[PDB]
Amino acid sequence: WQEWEQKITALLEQAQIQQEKNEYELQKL
Amino acid sequence: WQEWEQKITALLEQAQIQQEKNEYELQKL
Amino acid sequence: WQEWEQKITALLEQAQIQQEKNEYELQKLDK
Amino acid sequence: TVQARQLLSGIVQQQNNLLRAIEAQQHLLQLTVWGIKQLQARIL
Amino acid sequence: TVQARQLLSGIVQQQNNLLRAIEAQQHLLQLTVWGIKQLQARI
Amino acid sequence: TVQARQLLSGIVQQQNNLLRAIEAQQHLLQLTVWGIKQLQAR
Repeated sequence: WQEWEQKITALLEQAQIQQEKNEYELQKL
Repeated sequence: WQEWEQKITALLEQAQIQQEKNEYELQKL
Repeated sequence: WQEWEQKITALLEQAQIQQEKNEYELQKLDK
Repeated sequence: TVQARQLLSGIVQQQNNLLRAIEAQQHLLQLTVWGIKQLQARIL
Repeated sequence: TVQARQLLSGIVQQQNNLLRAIEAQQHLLQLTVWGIKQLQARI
Repeated sequence: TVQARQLLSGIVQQQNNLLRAIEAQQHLLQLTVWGIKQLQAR
């Protein structure tokens, strides 16, 4: 139970980081 | 509760609009 | 309800297949 | 180019798979929501 | 490829749509965990 | 063709990130469904 809440937190942080990167790459293009 | 469901649905509405768009632009390519 | 479990597992499996497809096609475009 | 077009088609497809998975999860989440509220009435 | 750059922009935008939706789903999901947690502590 | 390549890679990566997040949420969601049906019996 505690396992999944903590895994989700890490997964959301990585998706937020990748979203920022993709949006930076989008504008440079 | 109900307004977090209101927030969620609204975000899925706009994702549905964007999906139809992206499918159109893909066919045009 | 079960059906919702049934629908979600099917959609996730299909997303899993498609994800592999896309990464394989991405590797192909790279190399 | 031919590879990129097939990839782009799979990307748009993936977006549709993820969207539908989130929508189904939202219906399940709503069922659990009412299951809690009923339990909250029954014991609180 | 003005067409291609618009499609890519719509894809990236949709991925932000989806990320925000599952972030909102998570906050509601956390409430249901706690609600259940409250009930099971009672029984 | 480096610009488009790394953007496409980032998009594919983000689709895996969202899929993994949704899969982890499904596990938690099913665990809540389990807690429900156990409480409904007691």
